[PDB]
Amino acid sequence: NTIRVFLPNKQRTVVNVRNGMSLHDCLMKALKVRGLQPECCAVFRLLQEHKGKKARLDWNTDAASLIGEELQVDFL
Repeated sequence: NTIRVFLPNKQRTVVNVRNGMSLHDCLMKALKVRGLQPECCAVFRLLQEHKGKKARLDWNTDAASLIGEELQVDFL
């Protein structure tokens, strides 16, 4: 039961997001671990069978419910 949040540039990371670990907690962590920032980084959900572009995502979704899929983040 874990979600796969891909770091910026092109990385695949996944951690335990139970209880209600919103994207703000999982991202603010890997975000401070690298010394980045939310004002410059944006969240994106895996392309749910669309044209060819990542889908947007709010900054408060529940990762404990999105587990199984993979979230992505880059510089907006």
